[PDB]
Amino acid sequence: KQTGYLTIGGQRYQAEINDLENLGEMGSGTCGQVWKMRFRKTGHVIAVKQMRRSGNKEENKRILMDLDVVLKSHDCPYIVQCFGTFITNTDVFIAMELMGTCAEKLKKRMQGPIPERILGKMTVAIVKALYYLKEKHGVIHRDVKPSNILLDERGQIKLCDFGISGRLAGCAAYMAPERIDPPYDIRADVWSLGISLVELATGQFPYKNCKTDFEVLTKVLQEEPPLLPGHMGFSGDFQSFVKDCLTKDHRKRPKYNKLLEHSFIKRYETLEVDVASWFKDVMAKT
Ligand SMILES: *CCC(=O)N1CCC[C@@H](n2nc(-c3cnc4[nH]ccc4c3)c3c(N)ncnc32)C1
Repeated sequence: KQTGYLTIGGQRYQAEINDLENLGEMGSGTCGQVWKMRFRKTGHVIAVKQMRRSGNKEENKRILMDLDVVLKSHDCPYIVQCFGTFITNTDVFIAMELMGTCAEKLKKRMQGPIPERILGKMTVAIVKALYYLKEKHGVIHRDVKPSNILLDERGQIKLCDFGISGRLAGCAAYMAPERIDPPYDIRADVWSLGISLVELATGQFPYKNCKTDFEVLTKVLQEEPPLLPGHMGFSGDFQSFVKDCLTKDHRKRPKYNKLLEHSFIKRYETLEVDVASWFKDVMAKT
């Protein structure tokens, strides 16, 4: 409702675009251009997305859509938080908390499987964020995948990027069977979450031998659901949870309310996992 303000933590600072120094771009254009910037008044370093008024019409619709969800989700601790906005005659700047890395780049830096104790805390955060979006807003994400799961140096794990979210098409590799072949898609992000967990738990994407998008959709419908390997020491609860996410018939796929009662969730809802120190170790490679 208000622009021209930054609220780092619990402190409000009147701010304009010229009060921030550009520390370079964070390379990708998933939604729009994202800059890493420094608040010269306090020294904090933040992420700012620049939306030009002359930019692509389709791209700007998604950037505003994503901002609409983020502003409404201010009270969800598993969703990324907007720090403020600046509106000029030619651009809109969206300030946001600076996270460390996404789960995709973490897998690339690790060059191998990601431990179960990290994926447990990630599962709890992603399930509760989706559950929050359905219940408090009737919004489904429609694009759950490791590149939209962010982690930071303090160990926080948060969902981001709601540019194609719906209020009741994503990447073909993570699309649920019913999204590919509709009979609805209320339980479709659950399938994407299970595909993402199998990928991070093994370091290998389950459909990695496909050369076109359509071939991936064919293997999703024709093959059995990709299982969690049984000789990597994974606990019975981790295997049981992924099997439930990856039910092929969406009618039999469990609900968010039922998934939040799984023994895999109850375990990591209360366990003390030092994901902050495990993060600093991965970031200190290569
Ligand atoms: C694998 C993750 C990745 O490479 N990303 C693409 C480049 C930018 C990375 N990133 N994006 C944001 C972000 C998300 N949503 C927004 N709405 C308004 C402003 C933003 C910014 C990031 C933040 N906040 N911190 C760290 N990295 C970020 C994702």
